[PDB]
Amino acid sequence: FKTKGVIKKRCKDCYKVKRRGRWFILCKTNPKHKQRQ
Amino acid sequence: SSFSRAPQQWATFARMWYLLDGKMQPPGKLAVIASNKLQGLNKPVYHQLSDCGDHVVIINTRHIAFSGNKWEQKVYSSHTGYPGGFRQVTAAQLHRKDPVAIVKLAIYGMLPKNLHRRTMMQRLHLFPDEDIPEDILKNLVEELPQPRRVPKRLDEYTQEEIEAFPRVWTPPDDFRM
Amino acid sequence: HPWEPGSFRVGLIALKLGMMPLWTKDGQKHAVTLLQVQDCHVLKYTPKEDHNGKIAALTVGGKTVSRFYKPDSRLEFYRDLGLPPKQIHKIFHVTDNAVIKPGTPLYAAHFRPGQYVDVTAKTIGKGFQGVMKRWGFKGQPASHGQTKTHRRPGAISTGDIARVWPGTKMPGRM
RNA sequence: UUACAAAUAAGCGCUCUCAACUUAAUUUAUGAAUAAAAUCUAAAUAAAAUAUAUACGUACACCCUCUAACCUAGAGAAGGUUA
RNA sequence: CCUCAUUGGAUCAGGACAUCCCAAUGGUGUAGAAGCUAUUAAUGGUUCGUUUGCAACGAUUAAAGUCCUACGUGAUCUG
Ligand SMILES: [Mg+2]
Ligand SMILES: [Mg+2]
Ligand SMILES: [Mg+2]
Ligand SMILES: [Mg+2]
Ligand SMILES: [Mg+2]
Ligand SMILES: [Mg+2]
Ligand SMILES: [Mg+2]
Ligand SMILES: [Zn+2]
Repeated sequence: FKTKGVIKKRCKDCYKVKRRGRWFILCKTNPKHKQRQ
Repeated sequence: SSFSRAPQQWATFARMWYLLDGKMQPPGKLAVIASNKLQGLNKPVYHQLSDCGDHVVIINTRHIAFSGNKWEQKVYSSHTGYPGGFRQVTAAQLHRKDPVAIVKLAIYGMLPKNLHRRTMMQRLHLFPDEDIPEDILKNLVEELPQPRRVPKRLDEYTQEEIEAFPRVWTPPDDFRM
Repeated sequence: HPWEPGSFRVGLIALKLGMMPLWTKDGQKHAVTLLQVQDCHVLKYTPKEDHNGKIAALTVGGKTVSRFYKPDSRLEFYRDLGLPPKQIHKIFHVTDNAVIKPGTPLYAAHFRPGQYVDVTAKTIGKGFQGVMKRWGFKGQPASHGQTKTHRRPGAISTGDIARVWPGTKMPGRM
């Protein structure tokens, strides 16, 4: 989880969610792909 | 008319006992009503020097309602006066600790910022639930309309009313529902 | 009533005799204090409602004293209860099952070896004291040019707030 | 132990120190929008999870005679004691 | 053609969090152990000396944080 200003998907498996007031890209295959706004 | 000087003066400047019900009412619309009665601003004989305020009794203060997310966003801040003595507590947390606090603070801010405000607060009586002392009941003279119209829940809607409202659309039979 | 979990029973008022050494079967030495239960009676009972707490209250009293330099009020309180006046009253929080009738004496056997206890009493008075002995402030050097400042408080506070915070530690009665 | 070549005071001596209702990052379970045998939910929900804190405790609680004396109480006053 | 002039310490510290240690976590080119990076959190703590006039070292520590308060603080003291 890196807190970045812009959230961008990095692979096909990456998906987006809106949890606890923020946007997350969560990837099960590659956990490196996780970003928080 | 035709009253003696003494009873006439007593009748005019007598103080009245009122009842508010806070069930599902926003605290700040209750304060507007309560603050007006407390100052005596509802009387044509009102004067700032006349001590013409009235008693206001509010019940069900535990069941007040906040619009929006004010329960979590509105914060009450206090200081004991000692280093490290600053506390900020949200509306929800303050409500849990003290059921009557939020309404009392809302009314307090509305009153004039002068010495008489503290006397007015003595006239205010807040009970978290409908329970009232026996003596307080006898004093009450008049009830007051609630400021906010309380929307009905689905269960409250009558069977006839549901029929009266039209079915805008019909589900297809090929649906699990 | 029988004991149920969460119960709190009465306590005693005792006089402090002194200290003495004590040993365990392991050879360790433990300094111990001697407390004497002396004319301890239950004096007054309140119910949960009047005390305003969740729990009820029992007032106990020990160390009977003379009757000759006491206010009429205190003497009447004891005459109703049929006891000689006591030196001190204290309040104990007791659950309903553990209530004891007023006028009931209490004895050291109320406690048994192996239980842990809490004692509260007024500390020895030290009179008006300085800041070194009251709060353990370091103070200032003896020599090397220190002029009339050895045991004094240093700077009270900062220059900005232009006042002294409430609760600042200062010389006072200790 | 060091003093007063006093009945005391000190530390270099001795004893005692605890509960968390209430959250954030984060992690789960159930499940719609969204045909999933999806989805932790600024959807309705169920849980776990720092530091904080006072909801919850302990302490205090008495309306109090005073010539005077005495006091491990004290600058004074206050306070304690008086077959 | 040349140039150049408030701040240490002692005492007592209040506060910020842009966290030095303590605590809860995500990721890893994380086997374990050591580490690296980021989120969260201001909780209590954050040593003693030597040469020094600014640094330069010694021995420790879970750590020896970074800053604001008119060198924070001279009707408290001191170079
Ligand atoms: Mg010294
Ligand atoms: Mg001197
Ligand atoms: Mg000021
Ligand atoms: Mg500080
Ligand atoms: Mg932070
Ligand atoms: Mg000054
Ligand atoms: Mg002076
Ligand atoms: Zn990915």
